[PDB]
Amino acid sequence: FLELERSSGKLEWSAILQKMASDLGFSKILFGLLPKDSQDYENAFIVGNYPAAWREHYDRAGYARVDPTVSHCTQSVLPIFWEPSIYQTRKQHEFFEEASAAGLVYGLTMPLHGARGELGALSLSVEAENRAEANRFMESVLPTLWMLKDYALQSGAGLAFEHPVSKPVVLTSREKEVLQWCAIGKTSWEISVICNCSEANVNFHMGNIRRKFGVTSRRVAAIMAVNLGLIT
Amino acid sequence: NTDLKPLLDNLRNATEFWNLVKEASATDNRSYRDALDWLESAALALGDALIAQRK
Amino acid sequence: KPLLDNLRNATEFWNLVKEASATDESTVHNRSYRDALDWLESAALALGDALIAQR
Ligand SMILES: CCCCCCCCCC(=O)CC(=O)N[C@H]1CCOC1=O
Repeated sequence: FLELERSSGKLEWSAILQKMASDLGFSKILFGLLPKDSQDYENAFIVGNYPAAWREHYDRAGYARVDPTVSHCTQSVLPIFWEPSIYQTRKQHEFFEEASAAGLVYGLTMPLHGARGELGALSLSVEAENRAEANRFMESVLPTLWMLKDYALQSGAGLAFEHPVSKPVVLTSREKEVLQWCAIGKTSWEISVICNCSEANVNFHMGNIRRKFGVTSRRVAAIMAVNLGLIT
Repeated sequence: NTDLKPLLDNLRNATEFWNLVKEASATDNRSYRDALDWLESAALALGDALIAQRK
Repeated sequence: KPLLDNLRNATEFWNLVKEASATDESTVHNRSYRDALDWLESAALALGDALIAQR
């Protein structure tokens, strides 16, 4: 909730968005941001947990020209919901069918307009059995996610267009062991009985792991490792 | 003097966040863990900077 | 002031025990896992609360 932890790195900042999206109930989340007077959507700051196969197909097909939500973001500041009414033309109909194969059927996108002219979009998708159930859930968390859009825009605008040199991290056999167990949601005590160690032992290892990544929370560091193909 | 280590204020925010989460008495948490993790990580980050003293 | 050195010693103790936690496969549990964790929190809590009285 209000633990507005804003890091100084792209990877951690992206991990906190995925952490907050899953905590709210959303399965997938995407954050896009473009500099002031830029119109090149392929060369844009895009982060999140969308399927990598879908993101690659999306850019190769130039879907930013057909996608109705990015067109909506250039003209409005109000959200647009992934309703069948937003896909009008024939190309947008094919876009909806293929996007669903990637799992993006229900959701919404929040248009981003920064103070220095940045243009972007924050997309969140939800898994539900029907559109009526999905629409009821998104309406329940719509006010809280409305605040998340502006907080992610203000904190993300500073780290979107930098190019920091990340230093490679490597963990011991024990550290990489307790981290993948923490990634699936096991608390510190539960990892102690699985690995047959004390609870202070696993808490000591997570502290070293969090310093190696440069983070201030274990759950954020856990999803960061799987982003670089380190665990699972 | 004022050194080039704006980490003490970082620890102040981590301890104050722990100070805010400690007020929730009788609430029956993931917020407690993050508060402790931030406190340990912030204090440990200061300590690694607090050992490069060089006399 | 006489709290920063405590954090400096607690971090170096944490840093010494972190080298011992990857020099021999554990076998160094003892009181050292808890006290290293216990010492870090106490140093941050005493130092951190002192950094909030200075508005
Ligand atoms: C102002 C846009 C900045 C650049 C953003 C590039 C587009 C990234 C794709 C995106 O915005 C997520 C999205 O629109 N998902 C929709 C479309 C595909 O699946 C959905 O439901």
